[PDB]
Amino acid sequence: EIPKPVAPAPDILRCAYAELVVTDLAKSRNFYVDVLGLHVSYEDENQIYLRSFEEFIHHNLVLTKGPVAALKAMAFRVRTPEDVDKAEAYYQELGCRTERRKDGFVKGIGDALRVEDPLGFPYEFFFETTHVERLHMRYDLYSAGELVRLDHFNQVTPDVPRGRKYLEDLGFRVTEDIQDDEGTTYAAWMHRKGTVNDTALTGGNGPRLHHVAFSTHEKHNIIQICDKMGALRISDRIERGPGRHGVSNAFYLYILDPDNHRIEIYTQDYYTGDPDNPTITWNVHDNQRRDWWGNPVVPSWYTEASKVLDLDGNVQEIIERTDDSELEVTIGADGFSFTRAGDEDGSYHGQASKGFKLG
Amino acid sequence: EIPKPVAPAPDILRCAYAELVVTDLAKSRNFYVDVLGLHVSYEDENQIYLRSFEEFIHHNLVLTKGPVAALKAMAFRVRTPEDVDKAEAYYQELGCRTERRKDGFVKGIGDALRVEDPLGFPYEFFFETTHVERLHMRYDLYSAGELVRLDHFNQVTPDVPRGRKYLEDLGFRVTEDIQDDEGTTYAAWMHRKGTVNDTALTGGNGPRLHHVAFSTHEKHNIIQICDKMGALRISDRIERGPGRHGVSNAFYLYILDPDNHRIEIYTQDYYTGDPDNPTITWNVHDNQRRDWWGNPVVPSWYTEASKVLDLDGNVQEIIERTDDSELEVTIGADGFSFTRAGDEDGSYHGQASKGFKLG
Amino acid sequence: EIPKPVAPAPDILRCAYAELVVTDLAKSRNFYVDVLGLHVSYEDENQIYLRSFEEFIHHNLVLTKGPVAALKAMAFRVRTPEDVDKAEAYYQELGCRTERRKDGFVKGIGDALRVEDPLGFPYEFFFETTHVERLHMRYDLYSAGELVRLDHFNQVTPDVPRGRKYLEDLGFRVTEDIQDDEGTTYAAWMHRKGTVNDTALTGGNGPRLHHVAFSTHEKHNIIQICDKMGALRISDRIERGPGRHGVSNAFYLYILDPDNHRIEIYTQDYYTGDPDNPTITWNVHDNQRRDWWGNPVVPSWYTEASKVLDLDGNVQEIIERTDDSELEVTIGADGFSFTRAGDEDGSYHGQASK
Amino acid sequence: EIPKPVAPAPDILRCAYAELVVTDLAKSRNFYVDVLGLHVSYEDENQIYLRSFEEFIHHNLVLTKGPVAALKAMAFRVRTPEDVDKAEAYYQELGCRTERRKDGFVKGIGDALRVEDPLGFPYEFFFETTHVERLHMRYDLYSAGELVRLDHFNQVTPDVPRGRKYLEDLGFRVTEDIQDDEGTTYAAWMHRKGTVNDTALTGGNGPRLHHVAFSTHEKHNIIQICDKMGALRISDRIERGPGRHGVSNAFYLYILDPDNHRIEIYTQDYYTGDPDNPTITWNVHDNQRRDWWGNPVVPSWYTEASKVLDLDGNVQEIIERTDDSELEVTIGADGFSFTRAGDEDGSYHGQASKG
Ligand SMILES: O=S(=O)(O)c1ccc(O)c(O)c1
Ligand SMILES: [Ca+2]
Ligand SMILES: [Cl-]
Ligand SMILES: [Cl-]
Ligand SMILES: [Cl-]
Ligand SMILES: [Fe+2]
Ligand SMILES: [Fe+2]
Ligand SMILES: [Fe+2]
Ligand SMILES: [Fe+2]
Repeated sequence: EIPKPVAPAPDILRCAYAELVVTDLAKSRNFYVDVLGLHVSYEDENQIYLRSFEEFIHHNLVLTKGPVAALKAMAFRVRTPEDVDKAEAYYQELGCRTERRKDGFVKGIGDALRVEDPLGFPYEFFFETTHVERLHMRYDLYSAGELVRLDHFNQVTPDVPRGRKYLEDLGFRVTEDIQDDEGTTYAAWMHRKGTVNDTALTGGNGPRLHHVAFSTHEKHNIIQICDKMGALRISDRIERGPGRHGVSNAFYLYILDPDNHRIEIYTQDYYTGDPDNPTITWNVHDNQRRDWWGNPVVPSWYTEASKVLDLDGNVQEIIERTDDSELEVTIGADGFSFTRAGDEDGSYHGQASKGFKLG
Repeated sequence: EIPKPVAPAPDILRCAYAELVVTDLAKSRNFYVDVLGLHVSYEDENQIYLRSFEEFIHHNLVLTKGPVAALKAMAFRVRTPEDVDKAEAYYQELGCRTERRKDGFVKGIGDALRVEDPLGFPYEFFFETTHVERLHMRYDLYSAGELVRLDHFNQVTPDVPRGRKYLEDLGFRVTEDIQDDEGTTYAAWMHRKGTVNDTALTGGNGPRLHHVAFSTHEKHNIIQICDKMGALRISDRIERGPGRHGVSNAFYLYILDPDNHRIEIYTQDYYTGDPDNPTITWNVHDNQRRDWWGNPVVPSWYTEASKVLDLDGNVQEIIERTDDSELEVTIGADGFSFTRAGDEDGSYHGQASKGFKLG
Repeated sequence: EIPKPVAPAPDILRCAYAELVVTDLAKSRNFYVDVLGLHVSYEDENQIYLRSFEEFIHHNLVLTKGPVAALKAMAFRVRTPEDVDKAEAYYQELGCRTERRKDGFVKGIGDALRVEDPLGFPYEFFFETTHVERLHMRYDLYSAGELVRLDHFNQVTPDVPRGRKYLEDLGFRVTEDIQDDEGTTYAAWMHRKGTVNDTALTGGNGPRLHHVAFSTHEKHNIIQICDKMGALRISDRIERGPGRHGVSNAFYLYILDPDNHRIEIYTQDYYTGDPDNPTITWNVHDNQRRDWWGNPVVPSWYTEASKVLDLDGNVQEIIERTDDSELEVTIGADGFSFTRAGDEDGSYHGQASK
Repeated sequence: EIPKPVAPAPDILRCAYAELVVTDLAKSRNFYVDVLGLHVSYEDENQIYLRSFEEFIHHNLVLTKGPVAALKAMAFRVRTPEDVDKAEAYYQELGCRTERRKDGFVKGIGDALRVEDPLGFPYEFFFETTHVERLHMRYDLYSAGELVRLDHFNQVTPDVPRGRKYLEDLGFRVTEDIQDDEGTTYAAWMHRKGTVNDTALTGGNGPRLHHVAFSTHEKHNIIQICDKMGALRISDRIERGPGRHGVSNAFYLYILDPDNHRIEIYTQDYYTGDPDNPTITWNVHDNQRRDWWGNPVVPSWYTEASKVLDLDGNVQEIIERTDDSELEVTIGADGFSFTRAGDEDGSYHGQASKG
């Protein structure tokens, strides 16, 4: 159990950026800039700094060339410079390794703290960042698939309640989760900025990074990304979707970058900023919980995720989940799901929905 | 081979309506009216007559109570009253059974000819029909999922080239097809009204009716149908999609009515009215041909289809396809598909795309 | 200037609901329910309580039958029950008239404070509210024009800087404003919940309520409201739009209810939650500031607005703006606007655009 | 009245392309290619050949550098090569001037007939055309404002009934029109391809070209064109809209190219292909007939339109309309319009709607 510090939690505003290590900078650039249309704030032979259409901070995504593709940092912006000091004291009380750089780890960020958190994830906290031209009315640049914001991260961790408790102490509030009747938790979503999530926990072997999510304005923008990937003959990099989520109610798509980092495209979740925002718990066997239309969840969604680094740049050792597997209990040979609770019509046993089993 | 008659073909305008036999009229009404929003032109204890938002003829769909669910007629409107006489002479020359009713088979249709066509399908040709209020600007009635037109039919038949030649002689032009490199045709689409299709042939045991298709204005309307089916907890009646087609380039969805009659919702195909419109042939192993995003085609899409009736109302006997099966050659045991021609990366051997196999 | 209380400001979450007095309850019901598709949370012969598709608090709009159409209260939800006590102490220190009802003024709200604020507006602060079924996935009920959230209020007041400073003291942060080179402020927008606004000030004679805004998911939903109004042959109740705003970047529409209360439909403004969110100032003569496409702003949009009531239910007296008029300086006889600053081509003099 | 030929009318498929004379080819290129995103089929120092996203024929728009901006030809494609013969005989019987070129007037068109028609318009009829890559699934190229098809032309002509009869004999069917209670016709729309129009007649001084219209897939595509024009700070080239039409029920926008040639962007009209398609007639004083939302029609929309050329490349003389003016009777000093027929409330006297 991760203790609650006496030291006050930093006031976290929102997810702000991720630094992903990539193996081939030019191929990664082709994906994030030419395919997805993100906007370059800075680049050189070592790194590409990218932002979304409506962002004013320096970036939402740093692509860093390195030997092993991995998450290097998931960064949250805090409310004041003083909250970076609060972050440092807080994680020091937790007994985590921390590293503080007054002039930042990446360009366009100032005073920053990186930590190996209690779940093995490299978190960054910062306030100071270089402002850039906010492109929100640059309709001369707007693409048919425009990514307009960074919305959230999603983390794979073996023990969801243990991680949830720690994130609650840090000020994140649970919006939705997935459980079964025998009391196992499979996933939880939690926020600071008044949307369904800023980070989320997916049960699985970890620490691994499940995905980073960007939003679009409208559903047709997500459709266009799919259409464009078809035209580029890279439909094999469309992992899952598009669909409507149960959890979050957002329209969604999952795609894979050249190093298999998973990117979610997302729109039209709901407001969660009231403190008594009603929590929603889904049964793991409800076949509308992940895709509201009942479409099957592709097995790689449950099995594959990115390595994460420690503060030395080495890959974090993975710890196996011992709680039940969502894949197994829903779409594996022993699994089951339902459309209507208690109704055998529209229920699936030992296979996925829509007539498929696991390949 | 079906000979070309000496008698002139009737001048066919478009697909106009289908008559489906249903087993429980109230259950079927709930699907087509309460779920899908079609507009009631007339109903009684035996039939429901339904039209789309932009239609001015009496109906696009007749639901007729009967003991065995089946297609009873697919009806095409012809250009003049005299074209019904032409139809009669044409099909008589083909040696087909025909039935002529000066005052119609169904309400709101006048002088009509029904025929057991050379592929065993019940076709109707008519000109005369009762005009009704055209609801195309009745935005006070417009549904978030509104079906705006009848678009096409799709027929399952064992020998696609045989049927294709007959429909070409009747004046339908093939817009797209699916073939392999060994002389097999798996499917063809053909039109009169200047869209991708008015009827289509899908290879398989037949005669059976694969689907009837209605159009929407925009892609979000199709999304809404899915969303509504989730809210009604009938997502199990979403068979396949939503997607982007390769063939037709339309955005699409397939759903199943209470008797398992398949309905396609469709939007934003392209203009085909020029007489040298380029015919697009897809290779059967191209994994973007049916779903442009490479999502797998659900096996029921290839195996399941509705019975069709003869003019006496008895079910037509099924003739087995002996040509190769699209299912088997793409997703079955010895199947193959590709993302990029000649690339092993993104190819699938003996399974479907996206991590699935046949149940 | 309105002094800052020593008493701590209540922690305001967001705009939550408006109580509008209407003269014919059935006619108003037809507009808000049958035309606009809002969801009934309670109704009787005197009041209709309505909410948007994604709401979980009891209501976003209360229609109350009364003799004179007016705004009766514009209500903000606060973070905790103790914030209602804070609001009471705060407005008492401002010297404002206050009324506290521990069981609420309207159904589905608990302990609530109403105040005649320093600008003459009836504000309510509350925490307690009856939760209802959140309809956000009830796509069986979803309209082609569905209104999904309450987004903001917009207030007409004569001195925008005076009101702005007062709202900033209450914790609202300015996101955008309209000024000229002479130093006049014509309008400001300000927020708590991390969108472009929860309330906004339009320079003019006040206190009057300019509009209440609801959001949709997508731009086609706004189109559909216009299309429906054409089908119902009430297109004369479309006042302005649909358009793209300059300020806020939102897609918008303004329509008029049966008592001439103005309702905005709005979608797709941007995130403002960071405390150093860059503030945008437009020049009043920029013809893309209000409608990005340069469509003219109809004079009624500048001149017409709803009465507001005091705590006794009487109409608040109005104070005339003495600062320059946006209408006069842009589309009046001596006004002007530009498409490109410094270019006579695409400029309009003594005249609106187009 | 224009007589009906004994000679059979050509089978016309659809509107196919327009040739527009422009004064500065580079400025026009910037508008049609960089702003609007049309696809270049061919270009040189004198001409740009452009097509829409879903087209397979060579082009939908030819921009031809010349000294006077004008319509040079509005072209319709016919069903067979023999229909170009039929067209030639038909217009010859009408007593119209004709010119036929076996190798075309512009690149990518083969055997083609141009005529000075009975209303003074330069029509082309052709079958043969060079097929190009259909870009309908090139979503790697797709713009947020993508123009997907050529939809129609709209012609300004002084006597609408006279022109209507002639187009009906030529095989166009009237889908919608605007009349009043005193026997005046102000406008008519007419088709071959099964949409609301392929060409249309707008009452006014003519011959002039009112506009050329291109389709989008969705309404948001039209909104994006407006948004982009705002970002480019050329919102003054937005003339009217966006809106919903009464006539046609399409979502629409009107913009102005660098020589003031008017382009409509259009989507989601309805199917008209049945021969008994119900004709819809609006009253000229109905304020929802042109913009369904009641937004006012700016006077320039009524007064301004492009010159057209004869077969020698000279500007056609303009004949004045003597029938009542739609502008005057609706928004002029003595004009009138209504929201609800018979209701004084929401009516407008001697001014336009919405203030
Ligand atoms: O017309 S404005 O662009 O000034 C504008 C922007 C945001 C609003 O909410 C508003 O009502 C007005
Ligand atoms: Ca082969
Ligand atoms: Cl999910
Ligand atoms: Cl398909
Ligand atoms: Cl119009
Ligand atoms: Fe996610
Ligand atoms: Fe189909
Ligand atoms: Fe507003
Ligand atoms: Fe037009």
